[PDB]
Amino acid sequence: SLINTKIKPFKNQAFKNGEFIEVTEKDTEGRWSVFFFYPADFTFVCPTELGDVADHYEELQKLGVDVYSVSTDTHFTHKAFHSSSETIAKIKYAMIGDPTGALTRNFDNMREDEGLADRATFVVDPQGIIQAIEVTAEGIGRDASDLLRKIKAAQYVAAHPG
Amino acid sequence: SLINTKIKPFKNQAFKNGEFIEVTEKDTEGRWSVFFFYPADFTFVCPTELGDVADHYEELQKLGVDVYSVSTDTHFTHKAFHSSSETIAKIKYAMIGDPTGALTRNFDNMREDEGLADRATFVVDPQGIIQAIEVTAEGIGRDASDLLRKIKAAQYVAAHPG
Amino acid sequence: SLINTKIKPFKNQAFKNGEFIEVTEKDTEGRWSVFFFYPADFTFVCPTELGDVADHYEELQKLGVDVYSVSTDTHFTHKAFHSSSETIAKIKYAMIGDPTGALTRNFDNMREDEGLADRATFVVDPQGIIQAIEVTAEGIGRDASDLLRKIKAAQYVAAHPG
Amino acid sequence: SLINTKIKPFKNQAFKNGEFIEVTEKDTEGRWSVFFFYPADFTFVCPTELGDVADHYEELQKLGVDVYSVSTDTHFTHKAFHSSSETIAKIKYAMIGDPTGALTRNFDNMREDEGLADRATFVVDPQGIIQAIEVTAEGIGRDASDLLRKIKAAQYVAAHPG
Amino acid sequence: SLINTKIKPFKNQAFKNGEFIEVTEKDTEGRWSVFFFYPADFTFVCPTELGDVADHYEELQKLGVDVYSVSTDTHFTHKAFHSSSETIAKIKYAMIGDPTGALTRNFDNMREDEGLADRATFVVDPQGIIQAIEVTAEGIGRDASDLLRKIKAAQYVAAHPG
Amino acid sequence: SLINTKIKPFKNQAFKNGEFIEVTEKDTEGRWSVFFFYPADFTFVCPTELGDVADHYEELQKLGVDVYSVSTDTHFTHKAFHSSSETIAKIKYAMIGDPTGALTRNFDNMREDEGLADRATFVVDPQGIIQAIEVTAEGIGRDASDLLRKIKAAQYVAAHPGE
Amino acid sequence: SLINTKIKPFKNQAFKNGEFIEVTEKDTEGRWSVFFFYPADFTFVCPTELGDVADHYEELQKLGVDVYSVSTDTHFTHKAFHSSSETIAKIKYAMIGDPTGALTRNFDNMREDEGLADRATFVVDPQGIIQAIEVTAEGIGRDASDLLRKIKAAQYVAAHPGE
Amino acid sequence: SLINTKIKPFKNQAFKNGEFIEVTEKDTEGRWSVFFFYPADFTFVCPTELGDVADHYEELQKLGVDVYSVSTDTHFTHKAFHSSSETIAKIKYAMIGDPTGALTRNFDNMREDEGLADRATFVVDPQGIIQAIEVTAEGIGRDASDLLRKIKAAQYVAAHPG
Amino acid sequence: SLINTKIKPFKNQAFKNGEFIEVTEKDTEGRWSVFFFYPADFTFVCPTELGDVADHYEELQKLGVDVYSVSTDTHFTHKAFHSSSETIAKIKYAMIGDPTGALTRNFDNMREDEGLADRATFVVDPQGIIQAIEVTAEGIGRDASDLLRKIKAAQYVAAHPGE
Amino acid sequence: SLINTKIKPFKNQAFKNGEFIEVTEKDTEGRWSVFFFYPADFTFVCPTELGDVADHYEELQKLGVDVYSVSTDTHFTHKAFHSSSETIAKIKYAMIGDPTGALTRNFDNMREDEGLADRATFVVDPQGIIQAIEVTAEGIGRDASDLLRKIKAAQYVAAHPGE
Ligand SMILES: [K+]
Ligand SMILES: [K+]
Ligand SMILES: [K+]
Ligand SMILES: [K+]
Ligand SMILES: [K+]
Ligand SMILES: [K+]
Ligand SMILES: [K+]
Ligand SMILES: [K+]
Repeated sequence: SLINTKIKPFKNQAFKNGEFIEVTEKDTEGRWSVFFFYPADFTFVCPTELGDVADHYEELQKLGVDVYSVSTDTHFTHKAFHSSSETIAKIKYAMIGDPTGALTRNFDNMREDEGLADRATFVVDPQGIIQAIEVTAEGIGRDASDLLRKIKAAQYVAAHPG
Repeated sequence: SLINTKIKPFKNQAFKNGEFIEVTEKDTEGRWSVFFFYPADFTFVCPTELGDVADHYEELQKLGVDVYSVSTDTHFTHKAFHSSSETIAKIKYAMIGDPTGALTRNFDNMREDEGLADRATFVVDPQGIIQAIEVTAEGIGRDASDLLRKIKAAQYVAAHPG
Repeated sequence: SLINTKIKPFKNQAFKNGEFIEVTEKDTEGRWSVFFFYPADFTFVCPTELGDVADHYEELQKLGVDVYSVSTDTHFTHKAFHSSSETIAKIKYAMIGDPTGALTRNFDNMREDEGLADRATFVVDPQGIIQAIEVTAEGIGRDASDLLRKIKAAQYVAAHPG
Repeated sequence: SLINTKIKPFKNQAFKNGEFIEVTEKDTEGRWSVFFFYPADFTFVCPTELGDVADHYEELQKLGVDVYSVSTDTHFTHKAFHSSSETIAKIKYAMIGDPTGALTRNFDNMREDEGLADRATFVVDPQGIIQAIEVTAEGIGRDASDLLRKIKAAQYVAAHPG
Repeated sequence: SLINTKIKPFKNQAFKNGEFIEVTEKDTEGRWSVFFFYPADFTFVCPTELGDVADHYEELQKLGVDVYSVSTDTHFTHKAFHSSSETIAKIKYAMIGDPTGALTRNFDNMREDEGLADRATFVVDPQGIIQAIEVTAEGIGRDASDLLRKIKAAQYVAAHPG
Repeated sequence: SLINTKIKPFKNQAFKNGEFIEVTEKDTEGRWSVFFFYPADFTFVCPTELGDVADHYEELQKLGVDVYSVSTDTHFTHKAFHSSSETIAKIKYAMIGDPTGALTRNFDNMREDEGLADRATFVVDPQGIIQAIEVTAEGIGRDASDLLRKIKAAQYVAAHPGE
Repeated sequence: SLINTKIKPFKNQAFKNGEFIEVTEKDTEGRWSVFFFYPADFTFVCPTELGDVADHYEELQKLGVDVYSVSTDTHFTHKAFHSSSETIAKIKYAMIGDPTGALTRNFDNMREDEGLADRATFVVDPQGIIQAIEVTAEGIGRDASDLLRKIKAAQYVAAHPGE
Repeated sequence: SLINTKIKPFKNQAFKNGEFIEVTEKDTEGRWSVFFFYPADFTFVCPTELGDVADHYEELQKLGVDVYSVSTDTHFTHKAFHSSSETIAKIKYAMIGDPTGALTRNFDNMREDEGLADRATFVVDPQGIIQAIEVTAEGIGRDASDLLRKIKAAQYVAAHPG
Repeated sequence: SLINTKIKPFKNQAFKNGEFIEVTEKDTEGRWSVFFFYPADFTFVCPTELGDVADHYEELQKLGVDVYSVSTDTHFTHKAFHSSSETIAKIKYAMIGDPTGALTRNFDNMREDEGLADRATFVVDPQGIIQAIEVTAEGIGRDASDLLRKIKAAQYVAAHPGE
Repeated sequence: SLINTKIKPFKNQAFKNGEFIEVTEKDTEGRWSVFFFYPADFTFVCPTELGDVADHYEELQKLGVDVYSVSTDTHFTHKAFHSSSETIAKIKYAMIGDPTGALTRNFDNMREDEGLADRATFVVDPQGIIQAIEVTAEGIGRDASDLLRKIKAAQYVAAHPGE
């Protein structure tokens, strides 16, 4: 698995709070990052997973943990989605667009048959190291509370080596 | 270029008139087909390049021509789009979603560095042989008026050789 | 990721209830199997992870779920470990020894520079399709309760498609 | 396709207004250039596709656009041709001879099985970046009228971005 | 050299006495053939060489010897040339067009830099065997009388082996 | 065979008298080393081979010989075994853990289909040259005394060239 | 190592009891064989090893063990060697000549820079499986007694799986 | 063909006027050289070709033209042949022996299945550029007079470009 | 060396007593053949080697031995040489022309930088097996008598195995 | 063939006059050398060839020619062979042992399926250039007289270019 590997550089357009920004691997340096991949915007799956994460975003920011949602949709497309479903509107974190699929493949998370990302979550430490990975098949939901638990523990071991 | 080639096989999801269908190379069928590629849904140029084609779509069945718009967004993404712009609401032809980019690359029409299709239009005759090609950079619109041009008598030469 | 792939073949020896047995992919066919990897036996990191899973074993067996713990240690070491830690003594599921590291490499779960497996968990359905993956660096525990959640969830989707 | 690429270097002989010159990629110059490809000289469709372009040539310097017709015949062959058809006599732009087919293949525009160029027209801006492409099978003529189309404001977007 | 090798198959369009025909390698079977390559039609070199051959064409036909002029020009192009210079008008033999260069390269006679054939003459016997080759640089003329001399001698040895 | 070759570099974790150590080829320079391989800790075979070596360890240390027992188990596993067993508690020499098999593989001594080392012993001189190799299938024990003999000889020839 | 492997096929000439014979792998089947390699005949770096083995030879023989000495010399050289030394003269088991080095390479026991075999001993059971290997540098003698031991041990385990 | 290429390097022994000498490409530099290949010495085909060339030797020397006959025979055989046939005795030019066939293979003039040179003639200018090639099957003689014609012709063009 | 190998197939043109013949390996089957190589015809070295062979040819033909002289010249050239020379006019055996060098190259006997054969002689038995090879630099003549001796021996051993 | 080539470098052990020595290519420089290969010592397919060469040895010696016999046996085997046969006992030139077969392969003179050298003789001039080669199958003896002849002939041509 990619556990304990360094994420590789990337440059994508993303959507974060009414504006279009650019995220690259430098921006993740010095920070804790959570990459939340999902297959696609505007799908009939209830977006609860992206929103569930939104709910913990204030505590995540408080812990110095940044968040990035990712789909092979364009960033233009994330916006429409953010401003259309009330649940999706709770997102204040960056919503990265990866239409080239480059980011998704960097994390070896592509459903190569469908051109969409698998439902995977990655926890990356300040050094660019992947410290926790979770991937699930369509229908198996990710509970943001457990992600958070891993994250505090992850942060802890960096600080208390034993 | 692909002028005069037989189109290659494909299976993409698409949206047509309220709910979702499949398109394959055979659905093109013994008909004249128009593949109208465009970069992406929801961007800010309002694209009724697409809408003009829609306006002229009724007249496009004319001849037994199907019109297929194509972008690297998903079909989920195209509908959401048919519902946001009234100008886009005008579309009665198939909006094909090509998330894997395979359809786009079949027509050698991918902006590989962006993961989006280029502004290219293709005219395909009933045995699937491409009879006309037009490609432009963004900002240079395509007129359906004589996109309609001239399918022509492409018609004719094909039914009155020379 | 290995998501949605069918697991590969293996034949390994294991300690399960006081006895040495052999395990193969065939023993998993038709059942839900959970493959729980860990670095090594007799280490000083507490097997709270393994015992927690054992506590829920009564419960995994109800859903028709098999549990296989895996380390690059021998089944012999597993027999020994099962007799020294009271937390480990509780294990009623199979402890697979993968001294050749082949089973571990099957799930691409090897730390090659150490010769030990990563803290990885896999949920495999009766058709041998991996439906869930969870991997963590040491110090970042895997929550057994949450594991159970995913499995029940995995089971629904499987009996009630979308 | 070649949409948006930098043209590759070339040196071909050509005919212009009574006697023979050289064209290289640099003669394109900080100007808008039009490469008008056609199959061959002296065939029997009378081609004033070429002549229309000639008719509209005066207006084509307009903007500082050069017009270059291209076929796999030699420059010797193009002149003989300027002298046989009064309609062809109308041409004041460069008729490039491309016997080696290198110019044609630079624009990926060769009918490899015939050794003739396809009916393709290309618009190149002053730094040599292709901004527009149109290709058709024989029998489907190209209208200079809006070949002139729209060079456009290709002009504009380039001098008024977006 | 290609002396004593069998010519390889080909299919070109050619011009012979007011009409457009097709020549292939089958047509040369059972006959003596002379392939007279030249660089290009409508050049400022005096076409005396093609015409000089015309002068001996009646005797060549009388001896069962066919003739083929060849250039990378199209056959359309040979016509214009045949009906424009009084010297070129003497040709009653086929004037093959090889715009793909395939024939010329079959005889390894291409000026690869210029896309034109070298000034070479080939004598091919009824079995497809090359029996006499002559190639010269621009400006060195081929005297048809000597070609004829070689040809009778060539025909003779086939008949009188010694 | 590997006879008369220089041992290759290695870095392994090990157990030696209650503590974890690192062992590398550099740790062998200038000394006589015995690399004592065995399949695995905690198996059902009685460990007389390891123990027999321990019995002669004192005497080997006088001759300036280091002993490294080696299996593909981890050092963690050696810790456990060293406490749990009878005879192994007698072990005061280094127990090297080779989970990656590189040490074992260095000596061409891996049972690849098993992921375990063969029952093999090697005598290595101060320059890292292997002077004696002994390998046997299970049930055929290695005699520590014969090992010592060979070692004495190895040291002799080495200190008195050409006889 | 070649431990626990089946010997590869061979066809060699040999000196046996005043006579020249052919030996092949088919000739080892069903028997316990000891392949005793040595550098060369007529060295006189001590030929104690060949002679020592000769002394334990019928004890080896009616444990049902055959002994084959092997060097890269010819069988011709072996009879000659057998006729000059009272110690070598004592050898009554087969002395295989391996001029091509094929047997030696079979047991991967060749010193390539010298063109001679190493001081290696191999024990092969009736199934052609190598159960024991002993290799030493020149000067480090091989103990016949320890060989005998190993062979008996090998035979036991082989007839009594689980002790 | 080898037309217009610079000849390759060679060092061969030869018979020239009663003496054995060595010949290299350097001995040709700055001169017009004619390389006359033939199958073999002492054959029964009459060297009328060689003697005819000798008759014109007086004359080749006037134009500053060197003559080198070449066969895969040795210079030794050439000495012998020069003394047996009165027609051959006339040879005052160099008879190069190419026993290794390398010189012959340089001009790609070898009949590989026979180990002999083809009846080939080459005209090389002072800069080492081959300006004329004539090759024939046996029985088809090369005309020396015609050779001379080409050489004079070759010389003009060289002193009066186009 | 090519000693004890089967000659490879060949087809060459040749001169033999005024006529042109083809010679192939098939023409050698069942006979003893001597392939006598030399650099070239018409050179400045006196041809005693070819002539010496001719002198013994009669006698070789009684022993059932065929002689093929070989150079990379053509058969045409051999014709010439056979008439022009002294001693070569004495030649009644086949003079093979090898302009392509395949025969010469068959016997590994080509001076590649010269395009000529080395002064080499080969004795080949009825089964196409080379039994004797002799090669010398210029100035060191090959003695036909010694050739005969060798041939007699070759025939002997061949008709009376194992002495 | 290797005719007219320079010998490749070598370092071998040998038996010489009751003593063991080293011979290398540097030891042939400036002298005429005869490399006399033979299958093996102690065969007794006739050792006439080695003895015959010994008889012509000082005639060879004060033409300034050195003689080196070569077999794939060891030098050890050669002294032994030199002590048993009155005919071999007569050899006073160096007997090179080539256990590795390197010298033999240098002269491309090895019988690979047997591990022994062929009956080949080579003449090397002071510049290390092979001027003469003679190879024969077993049973076809090599004539010492003809060797001597060739050597004198070789030396002449070498000192008198053009005769
Ligand atoms: K996409
Ligand atoms: K292990
Ligand atoms: K052309
Ligand atoms: K010591
Ligand atoms: K040997
Ligand atoms: K030749
Ligand atoms: K006979
Ligand atoms: K030997």
